[PDB]
Amino acid sequence: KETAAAKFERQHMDSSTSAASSSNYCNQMMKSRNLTKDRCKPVNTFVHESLADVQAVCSQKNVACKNGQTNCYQSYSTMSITDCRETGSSKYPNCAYKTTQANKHIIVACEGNPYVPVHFDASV
Repeated sequence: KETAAAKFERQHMDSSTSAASSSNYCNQMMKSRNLTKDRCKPVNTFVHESLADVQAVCSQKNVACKNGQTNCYQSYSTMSITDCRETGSSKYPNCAYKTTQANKHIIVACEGNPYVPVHFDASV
């Protein structure tokens, strides 16, 4: 089993690039981060900022999560992100994704000591 913090890093962190490198970025990343193993994860966002900057969001703007939880936080600044979503021709195990680059605020749920992100809620 993964820790919640480690699962967040695997699913959502990509500090190795400033932005998605091509239209094939999501197909490659969803596969290599093991999000196409048991099924095609339908939707997933990657954040192209340092781990430190993303972890810092847990000390920023406290807001509600979409489900009503009170431990969500919105980044004060916008961040480079890539949205990955399954597209029409996608059929497990042949997963297919649309890559959309953007620059916006991220909202994450935080837990633990240290208090770190454990869920990606949305971007604004």
